[PDB]
Amino acid sequence: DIATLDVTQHPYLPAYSKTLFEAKAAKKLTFEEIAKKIGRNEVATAALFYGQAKASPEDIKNLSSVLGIPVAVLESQMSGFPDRGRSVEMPPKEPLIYRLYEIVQNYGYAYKAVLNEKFGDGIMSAISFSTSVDKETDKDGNNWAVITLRGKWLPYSRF
Amino acid sequence: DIATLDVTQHPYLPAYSKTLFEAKAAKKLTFEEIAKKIGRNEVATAALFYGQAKASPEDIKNLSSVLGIPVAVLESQMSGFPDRGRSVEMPPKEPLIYRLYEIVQNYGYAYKAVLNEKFGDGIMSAISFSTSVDKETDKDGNNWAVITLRGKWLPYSRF
Amino acid sequence: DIATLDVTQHPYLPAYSKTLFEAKAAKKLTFEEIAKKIGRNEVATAALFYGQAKASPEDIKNLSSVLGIPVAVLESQMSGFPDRGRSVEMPPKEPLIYRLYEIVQNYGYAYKAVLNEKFGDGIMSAISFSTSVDKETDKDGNNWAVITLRGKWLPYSRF
Amino acid sequence: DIATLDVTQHPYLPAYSKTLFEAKAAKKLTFEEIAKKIGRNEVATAALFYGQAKASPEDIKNLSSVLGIPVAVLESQMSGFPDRGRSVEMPPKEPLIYRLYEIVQNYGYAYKAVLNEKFGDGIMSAISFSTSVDKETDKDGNNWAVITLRGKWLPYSRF
Amino acid sequence: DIATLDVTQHPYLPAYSKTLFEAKAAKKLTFEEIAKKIGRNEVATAALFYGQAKASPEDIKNLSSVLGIPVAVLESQMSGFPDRGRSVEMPPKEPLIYRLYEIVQNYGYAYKAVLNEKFGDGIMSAISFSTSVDKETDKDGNNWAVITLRGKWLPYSRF
Amino acid sequence: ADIATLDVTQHPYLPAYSKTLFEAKAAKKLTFEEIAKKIGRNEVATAALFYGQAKASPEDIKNLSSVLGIPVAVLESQMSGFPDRGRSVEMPPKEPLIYRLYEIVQNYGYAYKAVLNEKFGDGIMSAISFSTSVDKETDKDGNNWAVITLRGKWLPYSRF
Amino acid sequence: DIATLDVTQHPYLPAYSKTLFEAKAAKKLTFEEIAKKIGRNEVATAALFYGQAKASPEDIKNLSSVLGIPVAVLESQMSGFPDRGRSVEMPPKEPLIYRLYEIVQNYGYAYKAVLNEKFGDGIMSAISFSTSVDKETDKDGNNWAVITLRGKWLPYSRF
Amino acid sequence: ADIATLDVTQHPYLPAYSKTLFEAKAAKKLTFEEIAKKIGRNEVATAALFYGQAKASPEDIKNLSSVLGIPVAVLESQMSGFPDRGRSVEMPPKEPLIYRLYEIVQNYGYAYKAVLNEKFGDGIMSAISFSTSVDKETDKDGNNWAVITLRGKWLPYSRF
Amino acid sequence: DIATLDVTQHPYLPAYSKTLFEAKAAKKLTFEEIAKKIGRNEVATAALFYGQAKASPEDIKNLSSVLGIPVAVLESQMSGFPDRGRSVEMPPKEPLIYRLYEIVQNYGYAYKAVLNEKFGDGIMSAISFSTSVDKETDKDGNNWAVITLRGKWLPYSRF
Amino acid sequence: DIATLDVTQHPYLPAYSKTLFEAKAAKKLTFEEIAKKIGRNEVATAALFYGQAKASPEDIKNLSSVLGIPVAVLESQMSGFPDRGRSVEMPPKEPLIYRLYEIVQNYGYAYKAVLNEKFGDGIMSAISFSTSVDKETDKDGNNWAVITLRGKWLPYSRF
Repeated sequence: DIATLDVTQHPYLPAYSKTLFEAKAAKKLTFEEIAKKIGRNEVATAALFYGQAKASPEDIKNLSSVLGIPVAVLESQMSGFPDRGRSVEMPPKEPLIYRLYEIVQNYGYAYKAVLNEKFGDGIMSAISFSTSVDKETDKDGNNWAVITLRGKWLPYSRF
Repeated sequence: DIATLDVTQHPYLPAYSKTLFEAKAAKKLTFEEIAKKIGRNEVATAALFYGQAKASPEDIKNLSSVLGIPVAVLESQMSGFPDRGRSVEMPPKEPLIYRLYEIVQNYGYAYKAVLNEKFGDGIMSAISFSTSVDKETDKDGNNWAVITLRGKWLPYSRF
Repeated sequence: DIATLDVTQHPYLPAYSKTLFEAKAAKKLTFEEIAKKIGRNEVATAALFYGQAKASPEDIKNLSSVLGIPVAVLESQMSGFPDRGRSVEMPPKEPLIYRLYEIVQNYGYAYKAVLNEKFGDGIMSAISFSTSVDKETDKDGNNWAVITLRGKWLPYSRF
Repeated sequence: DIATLDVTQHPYLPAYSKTLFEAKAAKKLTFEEIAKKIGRNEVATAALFYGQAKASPEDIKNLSSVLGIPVAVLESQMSGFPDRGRSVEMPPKEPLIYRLYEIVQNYGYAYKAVLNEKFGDGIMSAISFSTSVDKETDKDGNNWAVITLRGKWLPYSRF
Repeated sequence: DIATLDVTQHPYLPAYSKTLFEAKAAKKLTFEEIAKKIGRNEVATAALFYGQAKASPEDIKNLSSVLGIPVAVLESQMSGFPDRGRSVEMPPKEPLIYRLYEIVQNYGYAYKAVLNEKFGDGIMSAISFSTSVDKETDKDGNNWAVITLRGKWLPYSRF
Repeated sequence: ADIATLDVTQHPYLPAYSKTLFEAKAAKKLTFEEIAKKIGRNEVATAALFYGQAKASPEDIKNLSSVLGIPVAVLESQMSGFPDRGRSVEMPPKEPLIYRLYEIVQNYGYAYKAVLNEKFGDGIMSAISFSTSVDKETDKDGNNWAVITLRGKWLPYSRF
Repeated sequence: DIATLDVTQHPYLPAYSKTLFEAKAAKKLTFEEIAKKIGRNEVATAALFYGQAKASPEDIKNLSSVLGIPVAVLESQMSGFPDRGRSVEMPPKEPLIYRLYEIVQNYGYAYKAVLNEKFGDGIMSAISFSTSVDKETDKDGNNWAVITLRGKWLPYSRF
Repeated sequence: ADIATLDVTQHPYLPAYSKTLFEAKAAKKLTFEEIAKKIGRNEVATAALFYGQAKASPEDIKNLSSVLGIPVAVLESQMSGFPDRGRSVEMPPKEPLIYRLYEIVQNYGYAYKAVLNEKFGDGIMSAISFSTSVDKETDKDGNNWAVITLRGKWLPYSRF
Repeated sequence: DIATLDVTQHPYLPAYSKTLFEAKAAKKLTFEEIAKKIGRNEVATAALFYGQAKASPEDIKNLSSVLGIPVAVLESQMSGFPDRGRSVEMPPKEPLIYRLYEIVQNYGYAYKAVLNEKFGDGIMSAISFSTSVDKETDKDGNNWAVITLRGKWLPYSRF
Repeated sequence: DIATLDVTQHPYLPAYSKTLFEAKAAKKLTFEEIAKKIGRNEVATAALFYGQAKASPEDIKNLSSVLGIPVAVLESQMSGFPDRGRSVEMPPKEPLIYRLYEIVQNYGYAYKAVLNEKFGDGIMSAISFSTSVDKETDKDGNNWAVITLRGKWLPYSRF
């Protein structure tokens, strides 16, 4: 049971999102398999499919191969640079993504306070950054999602 | 350099937020020490101070002792249940917090797709949930903040 | 008189909402009947028609046969995972749905207080959850609608 | 462990909300107890404390005696007619109340379709209406909250 | 000079609004004439054309006859239940409609206060309701529009 | 017995005189019917004035002082100047009764426009050169209905 | 350099806007020449092109003649009544238009106070109204744009 | 005799000096016409200043002190610095008179742009290098009309 | 690696935006080369491509020639006056642009104070205005982007 | 003529903004002077007064001295970390600040294009960043405001 895309309900994504997701659906591939094939993490590979990351030339050749899309089709639809941020309309209505938003809402200042006392005045980068999703089962049989955010600490300049 | 609160700029927190923070600032206490005193994680303790968590009866006694605030004051001001979600006006303006929001915006559907392929149709709980902040220094000497989200997977029911 | 869908006035539903509802109108089926044939409740069945639930493999088969739609059409249209939340533009403008919104608005803190006193600090899940609609005619011949919401109580973690 | 109010974080409730809850907190009363004394349902009683219902003359004498508030103070503050709808800032930020909102959002059209097929063109009233909260414990020791909405069906007129 | 519709500028109406309005234009009919033929009031009839009312089986027949649209086209386009509320983007931009909104704004609490003193705690229904438009010409020769709203008084239940 | 009141803790951004007028209304247990009869303005208009949405004439000020027991100099100062209408209802209206009127506008707006366009041409019904009232109707069955009448001057668009 | 319209960038204008503007572009006509031909001011004439005015039967004939569009085609597209207010998305993003909005913002209460002192309690009509644009060139040869607003004074009724 | 006044209970986020000026304006029964003539600015401009929407020159401060009877030292400390324009009107305007001006921008905006574009080219009419006035005409049928004139400097977009 | 446009994700640009970018993409041209060819600044050139500047008759000729587009296509698509301001939905969601908005957010009043103290009461024009982007490489080999805003000082008039 | 603050019109600044600005007005200090005393630029120094920067310990001693405020008052009011982003309500209403917002709107995608072609996929940092304001005079005697943004280029990571 694999993630698919229906652009009837999901506007403003790049044309290649449809192209990639349609080939993904035809071949019944998971993002884990595609990720492995392109040498990028699962989340980043899915982010790429939603228009939220940039395909290197190697990614383009690797996707063409595993998805069965001719390279020239990807080179022309996946050219230039990502125009990030249109995939999620805020505030999020999708329940799973809403919970992530809720976490920011209820822990924002808590995270800021802790980060500030650990690092000082600055931010955790969302650019010089990686993230991953893991699945875990505990001893009682409960399942847990573990999302890790790892971003570079950037102090505010002094000028 | 410790985290503090000025309610002139930060409205709609509980009255206890000012009472707790004023006392944190006057004792020059870090959230690390307060968290260790109360047996709760740093983020959670910070969250409590911003009105975003509930103090147990033991938390009240322990906060009273380390902050030098009489127990009867905390009991009255920290009674009832938290009314979460007013501390961050959306979209966030504060840069640090904004970066976390941007993460949800740019990765939301990537996260969903990966989580759906690993767990099926459902959510990661923001309720049955924990989070932590850690610091990593890499071999190159640069600092990284690592924020971990860990929430129970809930499938949608069939009914 | 049965419920139908006109996508001219109702955007951002999946393509399959159109496919399903046109077959429903063509056969003159009610949701009560469709529901008995898939093994899901009336409300859930209608939520699935509006893109707000996921069809199991058996749902797709049983829908295929009650609606007269080729199994392969529903398998490509109803693949992957729902992207819930787009079917109602908030605040709701349709009067009936608006009343449910108004109830949230006028009772939401009341519910919270009562739930908090009965269960503690937590939520009633909307994921591990079910709902029904029933009709009652009272002693005096007046009709009432009865919506039941049944959600799992989730306490906040201590961490 | 009872519900309390801190108007610092919860603006635009009537003055009597503060008077009622301060007495409630001082006497350590539950809404269950207060409701029993005034002969009203628990939810309706809590609604009344948030300025979302009107107290009859008997409700005022009874609230006055159970809460130990001089009856003439309540008479001056609880006069007139409620000005409902200000207690919940939309969309709701408090997580418990948000889930009720998300329900409306994900089930709105579903409820409308089922209700239309059972009653015709009209609404479930939110005025000629009652509601309740019950606790169920299923055979596996898991708690569920059950919220019942019961509103009069009103058909649209023909004119 | 009769009312027309151009969907180029008015989105989110049902497909049927175009069909009715095109036939209305083809036969140069006024809403007065159509209303008389279907036995409904002018305002109701116009609302119907904008997707804001339900056509009874008799209305569908009479509409077909007076507009020259085959009864089968109308039955298929006008099936199901109205999804009211999308015709006017709020706040209204069309000046005539804006003035109605300015009245609600400037008189809303006035109407409530006077309604409340006359009827008690409740609402005037917009469901169990009728409305008309009349033209008065005074003795100085000035024309006045008179809009009447007639709604059933509904008191809040005691529960 | 049961009269309209104002609690400014829940209702911000009204003129200071709204509080003053409404507190004297409450003390004296007056209805808007009675106050209207004293000042010579209709019930709805009177209530509107109290919510900051109308301008008291010099006679209004004297008559409100009299009927309300407020010294004239106090109304004179508090009710000087010109109303700044539009702040009493935060849009969209949250109060159910008021929301119902907004719902009417929402669901009948274009129907009204179409009917008024066919009877009067291109223009508007004025909300300025305008009156309104509330009546009660009890039908044969004993059911109670509220009847709100909107009476506004027809203004055609100019031609230039 | 004449004004033209590109509907790719400017949605929700009536279909006739395109029709008129395409002819305007084809014949290289200014709004001055068209205005002169129809016997209306330039601003009015442009307003009409943007769907914000109603053409009389003579306007239709004159437009037809000057633009080379058959009378019947224009009549079929320009009948009924204007549905004003959709051409400018608020707040305006186009800089020229934004400056007029800023004028309203920074002079609104000023204008109201001066109008109130001159005329009393009321409004300047935007309906019984006309407007023009003129060009002045001063001593140093700078151009100034003069916009004149002339609207009927309407006092609030006493009722 | 019926003069504009201000009640800050209902009108937030104006500078402290708005209340100072308007309270003195009310105490002396001054019109903006009279204040404006005393300070040598336009009536509109003078009202805009009272709403915190303009800057008083040092001469303005002296002349306001004198005509309003407020000590010069008070006005200097309150009226110091630079205006922070644009807080006086919550958008969209709910005040009806102000709303009509907003509806004019809405309904005429692209018309004004087209006509301006054809007369002047690619550019704006400034709202900074700008003046405005209010005048009253009375037509042959005794109807009154408000005439608002906006006069702004044309600025072409640069070529770079 | 050049900037391209995909209108699937970027609505409400003029028709010519697509025409110009498609040609830029097919010839693999940078904005620096196009800018050099038409004698305009790089930033100004890219702004023209997104519909935010006016092409002179020479620009239309030079663009047509360097891009390999029929001059008559550009003459007609690039007619009229720009309707600036639709290319960025506010608040910006694209991270790079968002940083510019955050700068305005965090330094706006600081800029205002410093500009006021150096020039008096007025604005920096965004109309008599130029801007540029430059790359700086420091001693440690870190790259910096330097954006210069150069606008005419316009004092407020005295009237 | 120096910049001052009136908190009556400017809410949500830290308490220290009032304290610093009032001292500034009492001493008739310009930001240029205060900046030179603390060893930061004018813009940074003004940002500090509006709550948008953090004072170092030397800044506090220097501010105290040039402004005449007891070091101890500044130490308690200026403790902790800035909570940036509240000083400007978006979109900006103040005309000067609005023009900067209008530049972001009209040049946002242009900057992004040119930045992308010069640096690749990334952002200009607003954290690792400085900015200045300069006054310039041209050949003709015209005054120009020059705002420089200098931010660190951050590429998106590959993960």
